[PDB]
Amino acid sequence: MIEFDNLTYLHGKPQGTGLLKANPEDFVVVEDLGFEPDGEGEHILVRILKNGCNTRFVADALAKFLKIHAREVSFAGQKDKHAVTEQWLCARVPGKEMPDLSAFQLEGCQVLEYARHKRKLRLGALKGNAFTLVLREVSNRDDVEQRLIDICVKGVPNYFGAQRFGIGGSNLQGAQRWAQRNKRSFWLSAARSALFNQIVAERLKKADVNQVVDGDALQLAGRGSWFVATTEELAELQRRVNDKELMITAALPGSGEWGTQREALAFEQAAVAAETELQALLVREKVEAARRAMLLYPQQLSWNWWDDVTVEIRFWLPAGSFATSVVRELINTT
Repeated sequence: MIEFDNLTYLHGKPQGTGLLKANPEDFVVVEDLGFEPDGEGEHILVRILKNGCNTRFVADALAKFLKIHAREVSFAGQKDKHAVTEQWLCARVPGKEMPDLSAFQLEGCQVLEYARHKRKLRLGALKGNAFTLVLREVSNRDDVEQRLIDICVKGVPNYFGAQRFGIGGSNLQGAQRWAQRNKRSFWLSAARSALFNQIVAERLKKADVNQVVDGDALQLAGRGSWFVATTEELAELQRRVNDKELMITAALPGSGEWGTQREALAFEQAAVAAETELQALLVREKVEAARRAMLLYPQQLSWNWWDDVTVEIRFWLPAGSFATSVVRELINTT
């Protein structure tokens, strides 16, 4: 298996270093539901700024303040103390009164806004996240500037970041050992994600990383739907890919059809051909194969150098894409 650090670079490996997330204020994430609260219904959505604790800790304290059971507070995913997050929480409190959520106090947290909403927030349901990060001790400004320019144009690889593989690589290691419930889920997720990263690393070795081939699975920008390239539509499909209307995808292997056909499917199979044990694990466990865009086009990418060795970068990414995957193409952090 290709190691994370050896994953192919779109812009080539950076010619300089810096510091990411040196303090929580250098890494600010604003969650994006994709909608405004209904303004009615049995749930209270509450946007809380948090700095210095995890998502479960705040949700426990919100439960207690509302005098409801802990299970009645839900969110998108659990986020540690190492970044600043404006995170959405969701409390079931029947009726049509509004509790004074502005009087809820907890160290390092701020209640920002709240409103009723009809449906529960569930794990993984965000549209995306808007990031504000400060990269410090940047060794090569000229290199980072050019890379930012080139990212506007070409994007970055849409890799799963190191976080997906658990601390120390443990989730992938666990997958590899098992291929010979919370843990089960993390292991399967690591396995399929590692395979996706590998197929992208291989595809990036082609002369033209955005060349559409016959059988490719092309996804519409900004949603899940995808369809299969054919030879007679290729010049037209190529144009749409070049114009960032369509996204060439790579497999998340699993049971059923991976979704590519003909030459593209042969390529995806060959790219992970030695990984028969992880493939069989996923099939056995009925983890349906899926598609994921190969590239990532950070939205509203903006930046500002405060001096020759400090830059503040902003962008928005869809749910399931990583800020570290953008930063991997700017600076070396190992």
